[PDB]
Amino acid sequence: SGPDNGAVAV
Amino acid sequence: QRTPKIQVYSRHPAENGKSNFLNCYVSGFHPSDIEVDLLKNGERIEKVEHSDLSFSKDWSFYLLYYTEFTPTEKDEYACRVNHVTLSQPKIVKWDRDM
Amino acid sequence: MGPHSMRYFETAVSRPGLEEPRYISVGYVDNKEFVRFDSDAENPRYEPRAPWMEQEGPEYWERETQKAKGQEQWFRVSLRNLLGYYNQSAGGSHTLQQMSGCDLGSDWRLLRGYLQFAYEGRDYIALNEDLKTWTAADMAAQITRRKWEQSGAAEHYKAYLEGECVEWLHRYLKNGNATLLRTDSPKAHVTHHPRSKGEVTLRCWALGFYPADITLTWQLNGEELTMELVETRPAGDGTFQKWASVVVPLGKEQNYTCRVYHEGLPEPLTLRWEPP
Repeated sequence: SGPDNGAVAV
Repeated sequence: QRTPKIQVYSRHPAENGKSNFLNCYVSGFHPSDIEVDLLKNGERIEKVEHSDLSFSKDWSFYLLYYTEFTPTEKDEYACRVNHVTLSQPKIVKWDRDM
Repeated sequence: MGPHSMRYFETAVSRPGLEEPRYISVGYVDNKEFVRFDSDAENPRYEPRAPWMEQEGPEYWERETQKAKGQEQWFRVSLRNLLGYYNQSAGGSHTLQQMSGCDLGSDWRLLRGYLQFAYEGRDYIALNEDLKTWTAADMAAQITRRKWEQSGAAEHYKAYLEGECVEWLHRYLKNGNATLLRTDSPKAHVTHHPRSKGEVTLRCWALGFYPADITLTWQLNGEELTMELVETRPAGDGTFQKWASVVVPLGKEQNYTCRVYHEGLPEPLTLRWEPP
């Protein structure tokens, strides 16, 4: 199950 | 430049007249777009298969191109790679000893 | 060889024009691909790449596919932001990559957590081994580092790595047991290639082995020799190949021994040139 990088982008 | 490394080799030890698989393993390149051809006596082999796009822990991409073939004494097999990091096509001949 | 591991390797490539980026996510268990998502597919979804993953029901595939759709959008926004940071042209070709994952310890807990990014194939920002601080590789990555220190991104990824990563890896190891426990031992042989100036190349081959982890060595009368070694390469059937060669004096070939170390073997193989 891969990560969810969330709402804040680079 | 992060040019594509190439290894050209057979799946099984080569014997003249015995069906096998010719591989061209291309790795260490960036960006991901690339053109890889397998050549027989300087002519592009059609319907060559390839693996799906993958990348290594140093971020560089790698692909396996392959086709069924039958080694012979005189037919010359090679891998030709075209990539934005190269100033010209990179041609590596198949050598059954390598 | 080594601790059990899970990794997700994710890539987004922007395409010139009004064309949206291509996003690919590949999952690995113990260095073998087990799932894949590609936005260029007719029906983009996560697919089982290791057949033991078909033990998962439709809810698993739906949830993971929805997650990939979210990641794809995060990579799209991130590519747009990176254009601004480096003052690049809006309709160009650029690549953003992520690596994430976990290694398991003897207590089935996280041993090492991994979370890093690259832009144009070069390090951009990485989570340090402490899972608390960030390494910005260049000056543009300082903008991201400040943004992520403010948003608490490290805590967010530390929770995934110590929890979900480790738990799902344990589930996949149980489901893939019958396949993951299989080893293919290398079949080895030595070939002889005469050279000029009374020299010979001896090449020790290791073929058809799985996993890819292997050691090839050459010894002269039992003493180690520090040899040309090619990079381990796929055979195309799921197994691997490697060879190691040495240049030896003509007439002294029998004084050299090749040794092959691989986990499928009950003991290391020792071999030498066998003339016909």
